[PDB]
Amino acid sequence: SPQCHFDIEINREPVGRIMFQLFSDICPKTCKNFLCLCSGEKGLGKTTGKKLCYKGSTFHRVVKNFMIQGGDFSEGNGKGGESIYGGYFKDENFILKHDRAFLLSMANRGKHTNGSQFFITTKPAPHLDGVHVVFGLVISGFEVIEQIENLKTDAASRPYADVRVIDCGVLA
Repeated sequence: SPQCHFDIEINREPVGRIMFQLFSDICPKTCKNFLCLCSGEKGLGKTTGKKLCYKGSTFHRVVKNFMIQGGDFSEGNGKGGESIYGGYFKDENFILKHDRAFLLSMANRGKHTNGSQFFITTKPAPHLDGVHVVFGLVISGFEVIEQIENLKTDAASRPYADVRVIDCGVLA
């Protein structure tokens, strides 16, 4: 099972590393996208012209007791990002359920609109089953997730503080 990490700073304070386990058996296309966004190895986005990489991206949507969301590397507000395939790719499958906290799952705007945005749940969310593709699990950095989850947000659930992926990468 491949692994990859984010190193997080909040307002430039280093707060720790989130380590992900990806389930590339069940969701190979989805995990390959997420992995390549961690290494940045695929270069410039085909529809966005921005680097296909999470490094320097933010968490732009936070809902306490629900989830934290990031990966919009082109707009930082939920409107952007795209996959390594060029624009969006199909919902690979909905085999894995949102049956626990700390799952990694694809953000979307309807069927088959997977790009680069992802979210991490902080509780079971079964109403999302068959809606968002689950492809991974956080296996370390729970305190980081907690910290991000408790940030003050505005009316659009956007954190006021800078929640920054300062580094990220694929593990051996």
